[PDB]
Amino acid sequence: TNVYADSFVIRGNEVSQIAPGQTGNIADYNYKLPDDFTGCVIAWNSNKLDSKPSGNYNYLYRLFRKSKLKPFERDISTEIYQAGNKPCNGVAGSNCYSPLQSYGFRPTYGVGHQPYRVVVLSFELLHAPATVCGPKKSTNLVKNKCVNFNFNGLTGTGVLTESNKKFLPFQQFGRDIADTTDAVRDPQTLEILDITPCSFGGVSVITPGTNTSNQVAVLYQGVNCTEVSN
Amino acid sequence: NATTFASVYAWNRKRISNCVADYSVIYNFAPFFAFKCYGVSPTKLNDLCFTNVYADSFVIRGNEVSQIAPGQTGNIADYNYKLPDDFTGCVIAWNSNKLDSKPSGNYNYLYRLFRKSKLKPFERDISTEIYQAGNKPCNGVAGSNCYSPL
Amino acid sequence: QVQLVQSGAEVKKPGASVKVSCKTSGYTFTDHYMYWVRQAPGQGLEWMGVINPDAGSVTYAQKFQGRVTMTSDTSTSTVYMELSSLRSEDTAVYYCARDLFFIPAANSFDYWGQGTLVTVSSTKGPSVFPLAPSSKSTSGGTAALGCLVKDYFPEPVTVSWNSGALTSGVHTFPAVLQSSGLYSLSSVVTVPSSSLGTQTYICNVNHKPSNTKVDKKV
Amino acid sequence: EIVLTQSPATLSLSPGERATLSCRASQSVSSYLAWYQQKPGQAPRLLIYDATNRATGIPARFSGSGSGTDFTLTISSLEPEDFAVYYCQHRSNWPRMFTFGQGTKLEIKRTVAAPSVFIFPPSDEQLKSGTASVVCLLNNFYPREAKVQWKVDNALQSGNSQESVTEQDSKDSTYSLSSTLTLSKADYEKHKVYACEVTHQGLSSPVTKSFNR
Amino acid sequence: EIVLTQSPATLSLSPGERATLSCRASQSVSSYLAWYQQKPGQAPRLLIYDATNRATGIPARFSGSGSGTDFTLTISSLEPEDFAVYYCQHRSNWPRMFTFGQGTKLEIKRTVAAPSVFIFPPSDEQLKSGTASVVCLLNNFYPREAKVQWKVDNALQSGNSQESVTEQDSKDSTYSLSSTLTLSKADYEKHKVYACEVTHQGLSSPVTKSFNR
Repeated sequence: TNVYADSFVIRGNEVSQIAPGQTGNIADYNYKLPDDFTGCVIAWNSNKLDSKPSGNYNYLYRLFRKSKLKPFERDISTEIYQAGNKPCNGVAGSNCYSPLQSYGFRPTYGVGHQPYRVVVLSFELLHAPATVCGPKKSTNLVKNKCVNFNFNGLTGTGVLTESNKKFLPFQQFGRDIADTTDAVRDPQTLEILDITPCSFGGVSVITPGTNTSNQVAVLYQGVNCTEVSN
Repeated sequence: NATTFASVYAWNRKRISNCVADYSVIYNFAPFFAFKCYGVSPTKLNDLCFTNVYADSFVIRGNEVSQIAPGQTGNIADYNYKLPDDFTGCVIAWNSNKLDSKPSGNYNYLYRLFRKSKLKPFERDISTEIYQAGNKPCNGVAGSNCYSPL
Repeated sequence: QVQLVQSGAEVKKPGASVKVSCKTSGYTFTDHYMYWVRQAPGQGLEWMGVINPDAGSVTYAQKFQGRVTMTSDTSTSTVYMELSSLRSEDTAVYYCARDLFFIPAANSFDYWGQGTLVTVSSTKGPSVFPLAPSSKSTSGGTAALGCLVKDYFPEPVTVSWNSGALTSGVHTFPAVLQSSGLYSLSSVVTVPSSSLGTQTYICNVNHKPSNTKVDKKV
Repeated sequence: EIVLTQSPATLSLSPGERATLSCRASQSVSSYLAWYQQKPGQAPRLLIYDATNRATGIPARFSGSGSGTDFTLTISSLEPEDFAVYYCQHRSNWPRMFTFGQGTKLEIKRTVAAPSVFIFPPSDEQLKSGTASVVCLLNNFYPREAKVQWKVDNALQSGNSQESVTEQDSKDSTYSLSSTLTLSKADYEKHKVYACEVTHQGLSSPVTKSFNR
Repeated sequence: EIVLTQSPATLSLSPGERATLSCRASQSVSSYLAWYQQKPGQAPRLLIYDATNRATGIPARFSGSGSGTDFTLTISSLEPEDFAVYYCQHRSNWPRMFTFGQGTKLEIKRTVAAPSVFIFPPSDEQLKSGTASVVCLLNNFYPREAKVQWKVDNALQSGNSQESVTEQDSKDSTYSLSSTLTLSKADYEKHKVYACEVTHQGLSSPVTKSFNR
């Protein structure tokens, strides 16, 4: 019905911390996935885009929190965290700490401390109206082999081969004088496959006479010995 | 001239054969309200000696009588009784409100609503498999969305 | 503070549709799911069903499955529920419940509303009748006086004695649905036998839907 | 569907002791279960969710546990504000099929009080007190398990009697029961003796109150 | 065809004053209109024809006028023999489709009398036949606004009762109404009418005549 795409950059050693049923320092006080996450953990390395030879004050990790975060909780507040018996109404004291800290991603750091971009696709499985259109069917084209074809509604059986029919740039059906629906243009691509009959003919049984013998031979009129003894 | 009649999903077909049937006494049994002889004619049923005379009986609603026709679709025409396109016979129907209607309602006549497919001509199914209307497996218990087909 | 306000009372007729709203407050109506649960008198919670505040991606229950429409609205942050073709078994108190999780997941119900007593029948006015005990009904030195109200469908009646001055020993029985489709209950009070004839006892019956007030002297 | 069934359905205990109400299922719902609490006259509140952790705004006396297909609530100490009805609900992941059970009522343990049986004859000047509504009063009783019998001229009557039971009073922890036998004026004037038989656990013998018209 | 519609449909005035009853149309019927007068118990008489001139055998008090699509009758002085129902009819030339309206009743203006409320229980002779009819009487009232409510043991029975209203009496200019609730003997034995609610303009409060069967 609706997939929620949530993108965020994390450290290089916490790629597996964001998983169903995992107690991590960036998985409990931050974006948490529940035990019923029906999505994916698609992620990749970004040591080329998010890397910069500087202090890297772009990202943080939000460790200092008063309580555990609910799943899919986005806390935008910047209040001063209080550990205990030390209220800080002004600036953060010795016991009070800021809920943000620079995430230094140095380019010389190896695997484990590199910037990784992780995006989880929250697949909602609520019984509701699905896609406005519906699953598009798609099958690879087979060439020289009789296949029943239904392209954009041009239903018919035949061998779909490669054609030198440079179609004027706007047509699709392609018929003949005897009104046979020959060449058809690929609905998807701009290829033109001319159709042919599905190798039909006539069976003729040569018999020298039942009085003489019983060995007979069959003649398939109009067959190149490819569509099915000497 | 019977009193006990099954529902529409049941037929109780009695094969009348091996005996010389006369179609002239059926007009004196009870006043009928519908006489649809497809393929045959009511006037010439006497001289015609057919091989097998199948006789089924079932109770149906008044608004559902028009669905009993060769090559007809409907709720009681595709899931309860499918007549073939080459049907050669008569259709006898008559109202029985004076015998099958009690003041508190009679719930002894059952009809099948909808299946995964349509019934073929001349088929009878008495299976009571509870229908599954949804995506959740129903373990043979009538619940919220697991409705009985009858 | 998050407080889900719902509607009040709502009477209907067989084969209709009732529109009940439950406005949200305190929290941003974009992140938390909501559920609509039914509580029948004497029974328990029956049907689930979630409505998305963002879009029309909702999920009705399995018992109804087609006769209930739960819409969404981000303008005034208020949900709607329109059950169609109400029968004699749909009369109950509908509630609106939130969730402790966000949009994707859903664990349980945390924040509930206040309820909406929906009933399906014809309404009328009450009729009060005095309940006088016999001379041989005085056992243990005590006597009971009561008043039997009848023929009223809605039951918000609070039968008070002496305009609320008499509260000790007062027992108000729940309303019972009679065969004619109208509720009726009795309210009795236990008084000593020495007070019989000396103190005047008047039962105050007030029915707000019909605006009927009848004071019956016992 | 998962038929959540509760075996006791009536947990009669005393305030101060510990309680254990069970709500079992069939499918593995070890991590998929919620516990509610519905008090009479308001909306059900969340008691324990996820069946393993504590909810918000819940006192420390409520402690839930269980795993597999057998769960139970372990209350530390019962309080007067704790006597209510509790339910159970599992959370199916793919299909939205949140179902409930039947509910377990928490009673207060006291002594077995005898029901005060009272009968009221239909008053005059108002026809038989609302079409022959004979009221038989049953007040001050603890174990609600008594059936009311109506005898008209030594003949047992059934089907025309309606019973109304109040909730448990917070003062004496007793109940009230009123039986209403609905009849007609002709049936009232055709008979003479009307008796109300009360059989209760606190009564050593059935108490029958009758009056002559 | 031309839907002749009359807006007032009830012209309550006093004998001696002037009256103006309107009967409009759509098509140009300035010279195509007729006026009748139907007294209760006889045949309608011709009052004014052609809508401009006077008819034969008509007193000088009847004066008609009007042109275009708005017509009205101008009575000089009302008389006791003038209180009746008047109609209007146009004369189409080519399609002979002479249509009429609805009629306007001419009342007598007097004081607002209070309806005398009486109720009659069914006799035993009728109860022996298996039927029970409770008649509630409403006599002597000036405006005809006496709706009757039947609540058999406080249960609305709208539809099961038949009302009969007499014509305006020439002696006191009052009306009479009889409400008869037809029920079966079994219903009269099991239930009780007990109520005949009368709500009229002349009554400050709805008078509900109650009795015991």
